[PDB]
Amino acid sequence: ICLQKTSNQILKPKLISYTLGQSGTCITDPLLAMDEGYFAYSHLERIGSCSRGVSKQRIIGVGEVLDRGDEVPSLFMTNVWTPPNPNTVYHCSAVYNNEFYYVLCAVSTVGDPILNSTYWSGSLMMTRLAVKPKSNGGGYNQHQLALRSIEKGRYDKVMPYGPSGIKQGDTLYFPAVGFLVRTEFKYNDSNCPITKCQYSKPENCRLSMGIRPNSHYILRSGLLKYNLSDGENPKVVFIEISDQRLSIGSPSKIYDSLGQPVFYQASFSWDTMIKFGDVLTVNPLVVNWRNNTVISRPGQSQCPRFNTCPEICWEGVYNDAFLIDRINWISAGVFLDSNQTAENPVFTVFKDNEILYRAQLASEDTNAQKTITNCFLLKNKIWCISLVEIYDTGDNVIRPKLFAVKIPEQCTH
Amino acid sequence: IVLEPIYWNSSNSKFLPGQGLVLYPQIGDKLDIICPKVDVGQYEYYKVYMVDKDQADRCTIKKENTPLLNCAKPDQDIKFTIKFQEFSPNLWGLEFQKNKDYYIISTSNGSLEGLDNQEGGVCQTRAMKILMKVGHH
Ligand SMILES: *[C@@H]1O[C@H](CO)[C@@H](O)[C@H](O)[C@H]1NC(C)=O
Ligand SMILES: *[C@@H]1O[C@H](CO)[C@@H](O)[C@H](O)[C@H]1NC(C)=O
Ligand SMILES: *[C@@H]1O[C@H](CO)[C@@H](O)[C@H](O)[C@H]1NC(C)=O
Ligand SMILES: *[C@@H]1O[C@H](CO)[C@@H](O)[C@H](O)[C@H]1NC(C)=O
Repeated sequence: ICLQKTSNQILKPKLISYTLGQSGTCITDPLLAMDEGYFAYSHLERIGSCSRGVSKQRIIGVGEVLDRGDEVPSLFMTNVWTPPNPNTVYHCSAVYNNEFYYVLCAVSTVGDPILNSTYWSGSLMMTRLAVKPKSNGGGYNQHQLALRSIEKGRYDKVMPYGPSGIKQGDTLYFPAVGFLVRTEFKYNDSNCPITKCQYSKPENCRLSMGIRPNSHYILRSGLLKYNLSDGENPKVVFIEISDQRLSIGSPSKIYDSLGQPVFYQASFSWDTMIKFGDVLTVNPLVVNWRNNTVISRPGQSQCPRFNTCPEICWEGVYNDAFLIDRINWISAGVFLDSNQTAENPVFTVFKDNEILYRAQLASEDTNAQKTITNCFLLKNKIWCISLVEIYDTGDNVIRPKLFAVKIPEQCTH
Repeated sequence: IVLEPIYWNSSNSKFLPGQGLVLYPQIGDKLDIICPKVDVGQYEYYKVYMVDKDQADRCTIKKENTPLLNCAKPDQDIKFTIKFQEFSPNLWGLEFQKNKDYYIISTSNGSLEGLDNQEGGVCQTRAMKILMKVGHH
């Protein structure tokens, strides 16, 4: 791949057909996962606004990533499941293993568990979907579980929290979050990094570990482990993230790249520079976070793009990054080139201290929000597919777009 | 369109004594609300919130509310930028749609000691409130 910084237009993003409307709807809460030539996908279709429209339909689907015909990858759905009640499924997360995708979701009758954590039951469901369904294949094609046994230690409740995870042999690990009663949280305020921040107070880090400073719970990212060798009803076991560069529990992702897992955590508080790195150990979870000084995301007033000082805030966007060269530590993702607005998605290839090259996906005033990037080989070439929540002013239907971007081998225009 | 920035300070004549500051932003427009750093008079401290109509009418904020501006840094302009659209970095599900009215107030009194006051303040005494009649006119 091109390893040089360049302003040449070497990236050539292609809009690919979506996996799968009616006017005045929003396709929201997206998930895309990819592993071994397959993908998993989810969304919520709402009638009305993206945040508060009536929930019409939840989709959970899987399929294949295939050359569409001109050596450009695209997604071909093979197997779709629709939950009976679109109102009660939240925070799905997907892991592939042995010709099935496993999709772990929260079941809630009290709304989004994040926003009504004290009342949430803690109920979880696991859906298994064959990537290649069979004629009259019944339980092979689609199979449901409620997860009865959940080991969560000190945490009051635990939940999947991010689009996708990994398998190691026949053990699945989903990105997840633990809800810990705030009065039980152990934090040394002397560790809050405020030495370069004249207005920051030692308390800021601890107070910002929950969605409000006096929240009942703090949120701690981590993994939910599910060992398929246990049998037909494995337990699920929470595994907390280490406290190095701790930030509020937020949507995260663990993925395999070039022989090792990598973890990404969204920056939903004051630490607004990209949080990702190689996984040193899965259990206990330790992440060798990059000292990346160039990738950030839009926030609001208190914790806008490029903020590094501890503040009490809960805000941001999930815009993940996918390692494409480990030896040289080069990664790709779609970032929003704005300080405080959800606008202007740009596909970006970067190192810790340098953006190498980039491509604007739309216009400067195009609206965009969550982005989920996965990279892989198609006929010997490195490709990335990015799901981008996106729309332009005046559009009567809001729904994500999929962009395929081949990583250039040469740096020449 | 980028709308004229709104300076959140008690000298601003655009906060009309009866009705506050009324504007008609269109979907796709952008607006900055800025608490200016101290330079003529001393720094004015404010927490500024997006609230519902009743809260605006009554000049009250609730414990559940989170500020959109925390103006407590005398040597730093503090800016909040809004785009009138469905997406944002806001995590509470707050967004903007046509033919709806939105309210921004402060019940702070301008002094450091009154920063966290929950009733009255400049919302009441100076009509430091913004009414955004989105997609109207
Ligand atoms: C999963 O279960 C099998 C069978 O008991 C066991 O050998 C293996 O160590 C487990 N894997 C884990 C815990 O990663
Ligand atoms: C980032 O810097 C810290 C030392 O300040 C170091 O512990 C850590 O390993 C660095 N991360 C990487 C990926 O080099
Ligand atoms: C965005 O924020 C940065 C960092 O605080 C600032 O330097 C820049 O002027 C801001 N405005 C933009 C990108 O328009
Ligand atoms: C805000 O208003 C006061 C008068 O009400 C004025 O003295 C002060 O200078 C203004 N602040 C700035 C920095 O514009």
